[PDB]
Amino acid sequence: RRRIILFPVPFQGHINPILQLANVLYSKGFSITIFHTNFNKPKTSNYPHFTFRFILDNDPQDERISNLPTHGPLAGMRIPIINEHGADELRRELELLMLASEEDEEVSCLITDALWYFAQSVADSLNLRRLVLMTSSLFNFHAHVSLPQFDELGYLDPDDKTRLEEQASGFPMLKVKDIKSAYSNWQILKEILGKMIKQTKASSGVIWNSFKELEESELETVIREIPAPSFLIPLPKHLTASSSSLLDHDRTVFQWLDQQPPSSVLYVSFGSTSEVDEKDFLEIARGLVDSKQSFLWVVRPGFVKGSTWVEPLPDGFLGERGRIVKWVPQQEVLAHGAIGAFWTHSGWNSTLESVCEGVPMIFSDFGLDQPLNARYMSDVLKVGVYLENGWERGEIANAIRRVMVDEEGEYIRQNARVLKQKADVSLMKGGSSYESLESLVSYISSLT
Ligand SMILES: O=c1ccn([C@@H]2O[C@H](COP(=O)(O)OP(=O)(O)O[C@H]3OC[C@@H](O)[C@H](O)[C@H]3O)[C@@H](O)[C@H]2O)c(=O)[nH]1
Repeated sequence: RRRIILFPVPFQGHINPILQLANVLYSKGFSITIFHTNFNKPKTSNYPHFTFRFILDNDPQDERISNLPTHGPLAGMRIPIINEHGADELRRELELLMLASEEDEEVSCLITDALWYFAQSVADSLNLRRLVLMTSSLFNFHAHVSLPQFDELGYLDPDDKTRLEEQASGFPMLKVKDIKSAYSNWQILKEILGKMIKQTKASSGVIWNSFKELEESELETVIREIPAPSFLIPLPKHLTASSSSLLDHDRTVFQWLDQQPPSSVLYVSFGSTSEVDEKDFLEIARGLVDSKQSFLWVVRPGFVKGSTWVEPLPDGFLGERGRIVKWVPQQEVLAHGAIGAFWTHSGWNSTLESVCEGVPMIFSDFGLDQPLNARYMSDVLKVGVYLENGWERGEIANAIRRVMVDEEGEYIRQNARVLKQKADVSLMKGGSSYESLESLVSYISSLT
């Protein structure tokens, strides 16, 4: 009997992939222990089959995180804080857990978010193998390792170098526009992106939340840059991240979706972290109204700057085919037959979820890996359209309509339907994802 310890980054788009992986691994016969901060903790009563151990965040709270808040662009400062100061606590806790293990039981390995690059020299010190879980796409990692050339071509200078915004250099997928968006706040990113890449290269294995036919162009880079084995597993095809939600689900939404004709409803959701200037939020609203299609729109409270949920929204300005909710079980909704399209912020989990449900997309982005996910899905796969010039109602309403109603967008809908079938075929015996999971499980069993 073998135990796996998993250590997520405590944000929605990080615990979701990592707890899906833990359920999958638990299905292959492993014991699961999850290490978590108290901050942003999942409902552990939804995981009766997991052991939960809360660390680094506890109750005589250290002063670097003691006053750090819980909302907005800022709570993420715990990732650098914990990377630079958490090693000794992580080592005691791993030592305690190994010491407390029954002897018919062995810790096969540690799996952490790639962002926890500090975990690598901790696991080494304990002669424990660490595997990395990547929460964004092989394609964006190819951009990360391409960064030395980007900076030297003048691409990440947002001020002094502008206005050469089309086809980019050793990377014809993207426009220069997309590289500047991706790395806008530059040297916060490069230290973590540096140390993260350096220590996943040093890990014992990298698990990618993806499937081979989704990013086949990018495989050779990952094989050539990372000596550690790589495994491509599409987690949304295995299970939803539903029970690792950190907000309560509406689920009244399903009685209303049951009243829509098939493929007639646009799902709108801009992630778990994004915020928008009220001026922008009412232009998004009017684009939905001008589109003339039914929409179900998740507006997470705080989304709007600065209001507490939608107080700028008028009469029911929306309504008679529009609905606003605070939070849904997103993938379950994408799977309901009423949903014909998904307007996303191009977060990698949402994007993969929609790909795995066969829903074409409209792409907006808020930076980081998002504009490259958006360009990749919209121009290489061509499973949606990309609104790359900001918020304008007209251009919003034509994007929605072209994906959902226009004959001209039928190839985009067909692409989405086919991409899904490729994800399901990869899961069957002899498929790319199936063989990765079989390799990963046998690999983890040999580390023991
Ligand atoms: O209403 C909702 C909206 C969203 N969600 C879930 O929230 C998760 C959001 O993850 P996303 O990747 O879409 O995006 P987030 O912006 O929230 O954060 C993510 O950004 C991109 C990923 O690369 C990063 O790893 C993560 O930061 C999805 O798994 C989605 O299913 C819901 O369950 N309900």
